[PDB]
Order: sequence, then C-alpha cells, then structure tokens
Amino acid sequence: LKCNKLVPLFYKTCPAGKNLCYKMFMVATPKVPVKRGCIDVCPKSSLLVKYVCCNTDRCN
Repeated sequence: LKCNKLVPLFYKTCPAGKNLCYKMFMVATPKVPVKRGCIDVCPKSSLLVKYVCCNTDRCN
C-alpha cells in the first residue's frame, strides 16, 4: 500500500511496515495537519488532535 506524506516527498509504501495510512491534525484552534503516515492501528484523538486513517490506497 502507499499513501502521501507532507515532508520529504509525495507518497510512501507501507506494505510490510504497516497496513493503514492515517492523518493527525490539531484542533486547539486553527485545524492543522501535523502527521500523516502508515500505522497498524488508529489511536484516538483526545483534546487537541484527531487522526484519519484509510485502507483503500491513495485515499490518504
């Protein structure tokens, strides 16, 4: 599988490394994307950050 990061490139493959592609923004005020990579489990927002994972391919 492969998603899109925000730092040093465009997409990334996480076939054996992980299985899903999640995002991590912060809502403390100005919604803002902070991290988007590949994980085998989506944790769970909390009070200042939410996360959006996907397992379809490119949907991230």
